[PDB]
Amino acid sequence: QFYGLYVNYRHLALLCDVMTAKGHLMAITRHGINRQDTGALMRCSFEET
DNA sequence: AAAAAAAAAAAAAAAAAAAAAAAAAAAAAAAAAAAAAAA
Repeated sequence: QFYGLYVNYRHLALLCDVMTAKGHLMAITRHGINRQDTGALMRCSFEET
């Protein structure tokens, strides 16, 4: 809202629920995505293959 | 005319900034165990 851009609430609440799903702060880095419980090929496709 | 030493050609060889997590070392209070004084 500083730049006057409007994004719908669902697309923001989905991200806010993705980060707070595990009970702590799951950042969107290589330290939060690669520390999840997903598959090996999914995690190696992003960073630190 | 046959045998040996030095020079030159051919072939193999080795020489940038940011940010987060983990490891480490000095410190520091706490707690359990051992030695000494007194009743």
